[PDB]
Amino acid sequence: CGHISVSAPIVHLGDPITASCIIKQNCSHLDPEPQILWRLGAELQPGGRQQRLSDGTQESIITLPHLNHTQAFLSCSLNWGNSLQILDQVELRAGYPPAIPHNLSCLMNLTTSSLICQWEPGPETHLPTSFTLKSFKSRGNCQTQGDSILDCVPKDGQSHCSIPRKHLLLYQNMGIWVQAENALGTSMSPQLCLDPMDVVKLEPPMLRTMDPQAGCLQLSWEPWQPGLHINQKCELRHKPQRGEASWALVGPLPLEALQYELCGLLPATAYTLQIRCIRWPLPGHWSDWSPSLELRTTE
Amino acid sequence: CGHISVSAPIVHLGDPITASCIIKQNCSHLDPEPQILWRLGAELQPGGRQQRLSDGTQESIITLPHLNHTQAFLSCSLNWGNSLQILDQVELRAGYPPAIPHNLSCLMNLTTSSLICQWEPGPETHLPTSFTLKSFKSRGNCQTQGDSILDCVPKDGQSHCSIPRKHLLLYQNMGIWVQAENALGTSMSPQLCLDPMDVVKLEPPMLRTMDPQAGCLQLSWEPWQPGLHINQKCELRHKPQRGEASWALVGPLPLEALQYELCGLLPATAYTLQIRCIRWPLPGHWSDWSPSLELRTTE
Amino acid sequence: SSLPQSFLLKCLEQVRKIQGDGAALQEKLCATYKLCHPEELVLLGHSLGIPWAPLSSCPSQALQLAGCLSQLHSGLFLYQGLLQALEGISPELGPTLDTLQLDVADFATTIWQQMEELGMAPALQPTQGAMPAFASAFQRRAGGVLVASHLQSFLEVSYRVLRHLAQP
Amino acid sequence: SSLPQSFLLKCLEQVRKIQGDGAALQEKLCATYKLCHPEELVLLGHSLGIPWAPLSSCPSQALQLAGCLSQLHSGLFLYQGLLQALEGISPELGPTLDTLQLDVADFATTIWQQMEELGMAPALQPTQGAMPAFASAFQRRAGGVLVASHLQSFLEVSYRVLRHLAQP
Ligand SMILES: *[C@@H]1O[C@H](CO)[C@@H](O[C@@H]2O[C@H](CO)[C@@H](O)[C@H](O)[C@H]2NC(C)=O)[C@H](O)[C@H]1NC(C)=O
Ligand SMILES: *[C@@H]1O[C@H](CO)[C@@H](O[C@@H]2O[C@H](CO)[C@@H](O)[C@H](O)[C@H]2NC(C)=O)[C@H](O)[C@H]1NC(C)=O
Repeated sequence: CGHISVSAPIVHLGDPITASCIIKQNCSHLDPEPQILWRLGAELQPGGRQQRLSDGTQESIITLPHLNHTQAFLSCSLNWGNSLQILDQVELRAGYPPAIPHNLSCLMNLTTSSLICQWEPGPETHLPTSFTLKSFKSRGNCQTQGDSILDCVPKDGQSHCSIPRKHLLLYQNMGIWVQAENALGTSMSPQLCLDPMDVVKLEPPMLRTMDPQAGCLQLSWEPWQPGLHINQKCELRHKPQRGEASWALVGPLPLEALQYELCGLLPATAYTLQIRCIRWPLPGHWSDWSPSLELRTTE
Repeated sequence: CGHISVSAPIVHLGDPITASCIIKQNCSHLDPEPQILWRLGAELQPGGRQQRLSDGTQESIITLPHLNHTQAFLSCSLNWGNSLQILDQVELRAGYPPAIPHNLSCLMNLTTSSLICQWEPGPETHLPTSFTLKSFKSRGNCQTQGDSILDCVPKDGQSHCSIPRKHLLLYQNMGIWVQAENALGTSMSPQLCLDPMDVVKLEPPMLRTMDPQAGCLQLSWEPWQPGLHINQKCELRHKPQRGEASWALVGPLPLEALQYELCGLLPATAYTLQIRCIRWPLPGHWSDWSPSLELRTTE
Repeated sequence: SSLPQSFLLKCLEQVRKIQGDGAALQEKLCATYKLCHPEELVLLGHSLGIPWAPLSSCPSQALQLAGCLSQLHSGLFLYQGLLQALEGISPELGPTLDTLQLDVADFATTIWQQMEELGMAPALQPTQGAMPAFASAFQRRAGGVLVASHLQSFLEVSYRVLRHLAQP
Repeated sequence: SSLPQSFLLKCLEQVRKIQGDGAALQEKLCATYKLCHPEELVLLGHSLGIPWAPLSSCPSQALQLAGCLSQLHSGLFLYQGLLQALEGISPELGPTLDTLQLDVADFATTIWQQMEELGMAPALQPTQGAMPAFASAFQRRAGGVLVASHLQSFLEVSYRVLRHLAQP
């Protein structure tokens, strides 16, 4: 019947809050006189201090010392009988403002044809907090402010965002950071500056056996179409299948080969081989190793 | 350079079509004079018959006898060199008008809380053909036209549609049929008339064993919450596990039982039991049988 | 009786159903606002003036019906207008509240038609109501536990009146 | 050379990429309209007046650049405006066409900037073009196979001009 009002409904960590109950005498059997009692849900709260208008409404104000509870309900209830009557209720939260998002990173996925950034948001704030991936076309060190900033918004919950091709400017540099805001504050990750093209994630060619001397092998590997268009460098590694032997890396390869022969092995008749790639004179990062291929040697 | 135009771009089964090529002399080395040749894509078509304005454009019209091809391309090409020059092209389809959709039916799903109708569209028309589930609140035999008709549209490809609760009027009757149209015609299923509530699909309780004489059993089964609210009748059936024995049905049961005892069996020590349900004095359909429960007898 | 077996059983279903409905809402108010006891809200109740429905033309006033279904029905209709005026309460509830709103609606017309199929239905279908406020969040938060809790009994009585009306 | 190794290799990538792009479109026109041979369309070509790009300020006219990148670049820019004026052709193509449009765009500015990073870029960035019609379905269906097919060679030449420009 009366009406609660506060300073701040949401607040820091463990701070105080201060509220008013303006209990109107217009509806009340025993007129507001029965002291109005403050609760934090089923908990009487000390401090209550009952003011007046005199011949008006009979208000009270109170001060919560340190709200030490992420959520909590503030019950302004009076007394009609041997029964407390809630007359207004209000919700109070408290938590933290957000921290700087650690470990932002991006890929370009040649299949979705888009740029996938992601981060870690670390410590939970206890508050409804939205993240956002801002980005902008620049040139250079990105310092020289590019102007149009592009918000890309993640799907509730998820901690990565994704920018489709139509909004990228391949072979040029953009700025990207994550913004994090809840109602206690906003924070920003450090800004990234990159060319989507130097973060392209490749996928390795798949090694396979042949068809047509001794201590030797023949295999072959077919491309990864999506990457064909990107001069990349590969390496093969091999070690005999059983034994705890150490992997042997082999020189620089091409992305595809119709016939390769590997000699100098033991007619040990059993090796494991995997190859992987990476965009070459241009910048790029390695690729997972291909699944393994097993085959025996000549003898 | 010239411009094709037809009677009908889409047409029945195997009928004729008739087109014009208005080849303009405004662009043409050897002026339209080199006869314009009709093709069905890389196929010269007989019939061509070359008209004129005289001192204008040098048009031709032609008549495709029976278009016996679901899709086909109509190439109006002239002659410049020893090379045919396409000057306009046009696409022609032909197929069937749709058939009456056979076997429309509905369920009410107590979980999605909605009504799921589905049908079979039989013979392929060879043409872009949309289906649609029309429905309307009525009363009675649905004859007495209810007025507001509600289109519920299926997802491309799929042959069932689904009406959510907010648009149903439980415990009352509605009309429902499927409409099917492509550009040769429209057809309709026979109209259904029902109370979503008498097509509710139930789910059986799950039988289980007990805790606390001979040739006997004790089991128990817990409800299916979603259905608790619907007086339903169940039956149990049982037969000994090995042997090719015939299922024995047991009297009328309730939807839930904290303790049931089944006597008169062989201390055969191995029976299979399943139960199922159906809404009872009110209309409804049976439910799949519960998964089986196996347990031995007393002795 | 002049009341078709089927119609009655259809009425009872709907009751059990709406009861559930209420109960879900009640239990989802209790967890989302810690408002579990509609005692505490009594005052708030009057503070707004929530016209509650009566239902004493049936309990056993004789053995003449219509004018009774009538009352029943009107109640249903009233609550239906309170729940409406509850305005979905809050987003996290809204759906829970909305199923009840709908179901109650349907019990409401399941009666009204039976009443036309026996002539006792006015030709003219009411649209009245002087609906209370529920401006604030709390009013509706509570409003809800209140109405729920009244409805909830209005039903236990209609139950009686029907389980017993199904043996004339 | 005065052209950074990296810049050149970045240019070649883009070529191989756009080549693919073209080829996808070409092969997806060929299946969706049976238009596989851009001979047949020659006439149609002139019938519309498709300004094709030239590219003979580089092939080996000396060993002075800029004014050459210039031409290159302008071509790119031209095609980019033809593909635009192709209007996505038809829904089933539109995406295929749209990746090429985009990629070509980017090769187009990959040059232009290198040209500013050497001063030879006009300060003033063109927006010109007298773009042909392509009103009809067929015009664009064909328009496409035509432009594709020209672009496709404009590239094989730029390739040469670069694989060879990458040994001064
Ligand atoms: C790039 O995104 C593409 C599209 O998701 C990924 O390809 C999929 O990989 C996932 C999970 O490993 C599979 O579930 C899918 O079947 C793939 N294809 C499709 C059509 O969805 C890819 O793994 C992402 N990253 C890389 C390494 O390319
Ligand atoms: C009613 O629709 C509900 C929702 O689909 C169905 O319940 C699902 O059943 C499917 C397939 O058998 C499962 O893949 C899902 O895990 C179920 N639940 C959910 C939350 O999606 C149900 O089978 C449909 N019909 C019936 C018999 O109730």
